[PDB]
Amino acid sequence: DAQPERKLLTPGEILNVFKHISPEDCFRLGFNEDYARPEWMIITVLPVP
Amino acid sequence: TVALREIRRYQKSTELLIRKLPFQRLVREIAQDFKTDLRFQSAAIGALQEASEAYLVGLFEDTNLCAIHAKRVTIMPKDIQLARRIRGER
Amino acid sequence: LLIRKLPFQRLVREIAQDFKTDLRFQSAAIGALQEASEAYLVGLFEDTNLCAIHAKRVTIMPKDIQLARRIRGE
Amino acid sequence: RTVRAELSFSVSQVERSLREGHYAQRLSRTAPVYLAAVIEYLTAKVLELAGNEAQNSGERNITPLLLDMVVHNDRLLSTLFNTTTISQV
Amino acid sequence: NIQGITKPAIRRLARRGGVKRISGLIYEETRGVLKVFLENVIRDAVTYTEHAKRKTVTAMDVVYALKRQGRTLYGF
Amino acid sequence: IKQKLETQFTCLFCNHDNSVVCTLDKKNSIGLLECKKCNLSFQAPINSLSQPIDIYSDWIDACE
Amino acid sequence: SYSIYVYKVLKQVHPDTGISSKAMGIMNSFVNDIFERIAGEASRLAHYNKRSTITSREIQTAVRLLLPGELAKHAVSEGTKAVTKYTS
DNA sequence: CCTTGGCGGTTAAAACGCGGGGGACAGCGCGTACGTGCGTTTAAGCGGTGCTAGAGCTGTCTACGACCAATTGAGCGGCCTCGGCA
DNA sequence: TGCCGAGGCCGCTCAATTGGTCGTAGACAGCTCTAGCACCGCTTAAACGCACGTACGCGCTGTCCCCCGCGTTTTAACCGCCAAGG
Ligand SMILES: [Zn+2]
Repeated sequence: DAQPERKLLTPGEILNVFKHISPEDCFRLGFNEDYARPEWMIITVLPVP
Repeated sequence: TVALREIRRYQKSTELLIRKLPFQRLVREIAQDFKTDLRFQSAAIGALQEASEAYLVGLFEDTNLCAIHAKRVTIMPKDIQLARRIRGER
Repeated sequence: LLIRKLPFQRLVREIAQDFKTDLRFQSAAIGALQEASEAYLVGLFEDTNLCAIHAKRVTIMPKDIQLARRIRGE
Repeated sequence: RTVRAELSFSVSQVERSLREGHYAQRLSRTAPVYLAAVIEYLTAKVLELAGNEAQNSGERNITPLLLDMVVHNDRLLSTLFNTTTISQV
Repeated sequence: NIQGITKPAIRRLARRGGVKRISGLIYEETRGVLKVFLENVIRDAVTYTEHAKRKTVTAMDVVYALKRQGRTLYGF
Repeated sequence: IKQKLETQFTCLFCNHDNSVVCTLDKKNSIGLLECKKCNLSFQAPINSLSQPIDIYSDWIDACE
Repeated sequence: SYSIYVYKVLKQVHPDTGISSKAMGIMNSFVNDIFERIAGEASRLAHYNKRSTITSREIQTAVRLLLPGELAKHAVSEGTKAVTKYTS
């Protein structure tokens, strides 16, 4: 047994990790390179209706 | 004969002869008796096991020589009680 | 000291000549060598004795000395 | 100075280690060249035998089993490794 | 416990050492020699860890503890 | 089976909060408080009804 | 640290034979050990004579002290025939 | 409909009793070469001046290499171009 | 036929060079210490033979505890099931 250090996984931290996912692994995860790219689930600019 | 066979084999190889898990438990137990919940790098325990097995093997060489000196083929307590004394361990 | 000191000095100067030439020795240097040598030999004889007794031999033999020296890593 | 002395170890990096080890207050002009030359000799004597034993046995690379078999054999340098233990892990 | 150093692991080690036939009163002795060796090396490894203000005994603390017994260990 | 639980209690010595771990061994009726920081350890008896607040209460009275 | 030069000497002594990745760490711990032993011993030498500069002479003596016999002879001949080739 | 509290099911091997069968521990017999206390005589060992000087101890003097401070050149990693094997 | 493997160019970070202090390292002198090497008188310590004894070693015996194989079986350690809650 060892002392674990759980730190918060901020959106910005996760955002950079997602852009480095390869196209071949993007497909295998059921996402889609043209229409549903996985880093687009994080919001950086909000559309104003 | 099978004894000789094993000696030809083990002396040929270099894998650790004590089970990993058990050794990890012994080390952590003993260490726990000096300082509570001490965390260990895996390499630390590995270092301890390499050192311990090299030590025991050498000890068994000397022990063997002590047994053979007394015209015996079987290692006993009087062998180690002698090897370790001459080593300055006791 | 149990060895004639002078003999330890002779032997010493002889051995030393084989390493470096025209050497001189302080008397205390030779004395140091003799204390060390005799202490070493005495301890060795203790261990040898233990080997002999181990082999139903309380009386040291060359075999005993050789075992002792092998286990010492000498 | 390493190619100029026709050596293979850097007199520089080792000298930097000496500065960082703080083994003295001031080094000499030619002390690290001697220490790198001497060290270089020990590496080119151990690896010369590891490369002799890899081709004597028939091995291609050099494994730690080759180092453990050589340095405890070869009474030339087995005295340097009386009290060493190659981990093999 | 020390009982994890089993009978056939001490026998295997003896086989590596060159022992032919081994008497029964040697495993306990080995268990008692191995425990002394670990109590001498782990004390120094824990001393280097408490000196380094750590809580994890790394492998270089074990290499330093074996170096303080004339048992230098290469590969860590 | 033992229960290893983290708590939101403050260690009475090092004062780090949310760093006290409680190990309750009901098979032998022995509860164990541990810090994760200074790692001070405290043992106390537990029943079958006890919870991390029961031994942490016994630790407050064992100091005072 | 010293692993980049072990392979560079190995290319001279055996340009055909390669080396593993654990054996490089073993040769690197061997080099950092015989370095911190020769420099340590040399440091002891510079203190016993109350000097302040480690010259090549304290390295030649620490090589004579540490290495036994023919390894010290060869060790002192390679350092001497490297310092002389250096000064020229 | 989904994920933890404690519980069977999941292996490499040893917890080896215990059936078999023999290497070899310690006491006992004989049995021989070597082996030290005491004995002789000795050649070196312990303690004293006499003589003679090498270099350590301690003092102040003169001195050359490192510390930390501004310059600035080569090795290495990230772009970026060139090129023959598939 | 053409793009990823390798060498070249542009930045990064640490190494190399130069100039002023600066106390410590090297020189050097005065001078007393214990090591210098040569001879006496006496003595504790050493070279060589003895011999009946205790220890050192070889051979045969008992019975006896580790020797080798098999089988599940159990801790320790990796993979799936009971039926309560939110
Ligand atoms: Zn605390």
